[PDB]
This record gives sequence, structure tokens and C-alpha cells, in this order.
Amino acid sequence: ALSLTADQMVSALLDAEPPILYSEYDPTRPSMMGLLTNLADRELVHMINWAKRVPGFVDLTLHDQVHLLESAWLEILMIGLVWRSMEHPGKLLFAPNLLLDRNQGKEGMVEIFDMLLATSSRFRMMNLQGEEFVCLKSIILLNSGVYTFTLKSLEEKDHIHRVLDKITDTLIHLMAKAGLTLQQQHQRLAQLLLILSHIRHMSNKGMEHLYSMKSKNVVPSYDLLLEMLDAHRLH
Amino acid sequence: SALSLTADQMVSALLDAEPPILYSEYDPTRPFSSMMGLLTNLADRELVHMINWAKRVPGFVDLTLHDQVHLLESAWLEILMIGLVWRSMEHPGKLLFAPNLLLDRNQMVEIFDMLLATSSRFRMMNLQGEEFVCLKSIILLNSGVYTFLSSTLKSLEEKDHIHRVLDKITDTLIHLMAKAGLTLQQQHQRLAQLLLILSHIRHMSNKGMEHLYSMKSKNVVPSYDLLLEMLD
Ligand SMILES: C[C@H]1CCN(CCOc2ccc([C@@H]3c4ccc(O)cc4CC[C@@H]3c3ccccc3)cc2)C1
Ligand SMILES: C[C@H]1CCN(CCOc2ccc([C@@H]3c4ccc(O)cc4CC[C@@H]3c3ccccc3)cc2)C1
Repeated sequence: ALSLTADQMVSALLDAEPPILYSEYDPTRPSMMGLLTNLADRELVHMINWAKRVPGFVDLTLHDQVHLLESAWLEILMIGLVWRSMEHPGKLLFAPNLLLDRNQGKEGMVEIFDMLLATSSRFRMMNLQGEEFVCLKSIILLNSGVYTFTLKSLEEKDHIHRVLDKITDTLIHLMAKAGLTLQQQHQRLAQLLLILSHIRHMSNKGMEHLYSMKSKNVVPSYDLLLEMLDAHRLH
Repeated sequence: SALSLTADQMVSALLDAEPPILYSEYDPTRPFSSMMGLLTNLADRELVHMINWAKRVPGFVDLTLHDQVHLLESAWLEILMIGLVWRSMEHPGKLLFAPNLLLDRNQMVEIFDMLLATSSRFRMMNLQGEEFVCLKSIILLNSGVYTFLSSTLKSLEEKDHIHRVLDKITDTLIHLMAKAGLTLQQQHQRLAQLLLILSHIRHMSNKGMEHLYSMKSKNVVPSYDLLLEMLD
């Protein structure tokens, strides 16, 4: 799977995109963290399906797949949200039936809303494309946990870096395909990758909130993630 | 005007701007135990030199003093950390906080382990000094740029300048790799590998800031006014 062309990498990633879920609230009746949590919990299931279709990810051990998802899942929900929200200045499209502005985020929620809104606006300014977005989301999946991991290990990390390298090649191909000069290409690569630092930052701040709730299962456990990932072949 | 430096001149400027390597102040003839005290004293002295360094990052002092403070308030711990990871590079398994304070993980350990992993990543990539100073400057310019939370005309001008300087550092990084003979493909791949490590350095800073805030001591986190005073 390290033998896909750049164009096939793109097709594969676009094909793998999760569905856009709806919030579950009675639209005929007049809670917020409740809605957001229910949404995130349903997305996680589809996120696992998506991860398994990221070329190269299922070549890893089960344990390493879990570790990467444990590190990246909130960043992945967040970049998804920021992407969806790109065409709604000043609002966050949590779901097509749950479009919130910052005053609807108002304890310690408006702080993270604002960061998400800033990132969406940055995406809008850069005119981020769908093909670029799916590359970036895959990069988060592969990179966020890689510094936190034996001979098999070295083989695992080497493979992860090879896949990351091929996504870089793909991003560059997309930019060359759109007519950017070599200078513009490396400049845009750099701009896009630096935004991943801010997405990390946001995830840390959000994780900080979810832990402060002290509810038994508000961070996906290793064993929960393993259960979702450790699929069987009887379907 | 420093948007008109050559890449070589950018590198020369950054290398010359490098802060000194400070020493820990413990009495070496006395015994050992303390640790957070030593680490804090070191960081507090480094911060002053950090401000001097920042003012020499081409393009930084063209910003308003308010924006200079905002960038440094965002980035200061990331900058201390990338500095640490860099001078620790040739000490596998240890962190060279200062030449007289080289610590292993047994001597927080959550944070030590992340820093040690980054040092090893730098070692694995054979990070060069010229690359290091570009990355450190990128942290300074990038870390706070999405939290300005103001869109006055001046702020728009500020963000544009920050991104033009960041673009120039990118050009400089690519120029360094071209000069070492890397192919175009290798150049782009290495640029990406280096920038993705910045995400981990952000992560570490957040984990570290969580620690310093949990201490509940009056000024462990540098206040806006303190940075303002140092940058005046
Ligand atoms: C992995 C699941 C198992 C237990 N679940 C706990 C609920 O965690 C979350 C995660 C994200 C969110 C909010 C959200 C919901 C859907 C989405 O597509 C993106 C986001 C972005 C973050 C957002 C949030 C996170 C933390 C505090 C406030 C808001 C809220 C609660 C997470
Ligand atoms: C801005 C200064 C004013 C008040 N100071 C509070 C002390 O903050 C720190 C910052 C970093 C450190 C440790 C350190 C010291 C020197 C250095 O060159 C790099 C580092 C990397 C982080 C390290 C640390 C940070 C947080 C918890 C444990 C260890 C310890 C205390 C910070």
C-alpha cells in the first residue's frame, strides 16, 4: 500500500470519509455538553472505520493502532468540525441541525469554541481544499501518537514515517497539480502543517476539560478502543 | 526590511542571535537531592536571554509590543523545551538542563520521558544547528498567531507580516536542505518531518504548563505585564 500513486492515495482517502452525523434532539422541543458528547460518541465508531481505511494503518499491530487512536481521536473530531464549519463564519457546525455561535458556547466552553472558530477562519483564509483536508486528517492519525511509543517497534515507527512521507508527497502533488510554483508548494505545505500544532493545542485544552468532569468513561479507554478496533472477520 | 535577507543571511542572523548556555546555580561541593527549584531558577534566568534572542529574530521587532508579548506568552515554554531537547541530543537517555545538571529519567518523569523521546527523534533525523534555529524561530512566530482574537486593520497587517516571515523561514529551511544536496522530494519530506515535531513540542508545553499551574504559586507562569516589562 506504499505503492499507491498520489492520485490513488487521494481517491482512497476521499472514499474513506466518515458520514456527517446529526445531533439527537427533538427539533420540536426547546443539555449542550450532552448533545456534543452524544455526537462525539457516535462519531468515534465511524472514526474507527475511517482509520482502518487510511492506507497503511491496518498494517500496524492492533496495539499500535490503539495507541495512535488514543492519542489522536479528539484532534480528529476537531479538525472534522473545523472543516465542516469553514463555510459558516462565526459559527461551529457540530451537526447540520446543530450550528452554534460563540455565545451559545457560554463553564470554560467558550474558550475552546473560540480556538475552533479561529482555526476554521484560518482554513477559510487559506482556501483549504477537500483533498488537502483528508491528507491532514490522516497525518494527525499517524503522527500524534508516534513520539509516545523492540525490533518490531522500530519496524512499526519506520512504516509510520514511510506512510507520513507518502502523504507529504501527495500533498505536494495536489499543490503542483493546481499550478503552484515549487516555492508556493513548500510554503503551503509548511502553512498547513503548522496548523496541526494549533489543533494539538486545542485537543490538549479540550482533554483538560473532559478529565475535569470526572465521569467514568469520558476518555476512550485503551480497552474500549481495542474492542472497537479488534474486529473479527465473521461478517 | 528583513523580508529581504538572503537565506544565508537569515541563517547567519539566527545563529548569531543564539542565547548562551546557562549553568545551574547549586553549590557543587554540597550534596544532592531541590530539583524543581533548580529547574525553575534555570528557566527564570533563561527567560531574560530569551527576550534578547526574540528581539533578534528577523521581523519580530517590527511587530507591536502587544503582539510581541502575546507571541512570547504563548511560546516561551516551547522555546525552553526545544532548546533543552537540542543540547540533550548527544546525551542519549539524559536531559542536559545545564552542563552541570545532566539528568536521567530516574532523576515530572512523564514530562522527562516526552523530552527524551524528542531528543532521540532529533538524533535519529540528525538535526543540524541551522535547522534548529529556524524551527525555534518558527515556534516563536507560530505558537500564538491563532489566538490574537482581534481583526482590526493593524492586526490584519500584523498577521500578514507574521506569515510572510514564517514563509521566509520555510524558504530558508528548504535552501539549507538543497545546499546539503537533498533531492526536491527529500527536501519536502524533511520539511514535513521537522514541522510535525513542532506538534509534539506543543503537546509537551501544554503538559508542562498544566504542572506549573497546579503548583498555585503567584508568578510561576510569566504574566503579560512581566513580559511587557522585559520587552518594554
Ligand atoms: C471518545 C468519546 C468517549 C467519551 N466521549 C466523551 C465526550 O468527549 C467529547 C469530545 C468532543 C466534544 C465536542 C465536539 C463534539 C463533536 C465534534 O465532531 C467535535 C467536537 C470538538 C470538541 C468539542 C468539545 C470538547 C471538549 C470540551 C468542549 C467541547 C465534546 C465532548 C468521547
Ligand atoms: C517564565 C518563568 C517565570 C517563572 N518560571 C516558572 C518555572 O517554570 C519552569 C519552566 C521550565 C522547567 C523545566 C525546564 C527548565 C529549564 C529548561 O531550559 C527547559 C525546561 C523544560 C521544561 C522543564 C519542566 C517544565 C514543567 C514541569 C517540569 C519540568 C521548569 C520550570 C517560568
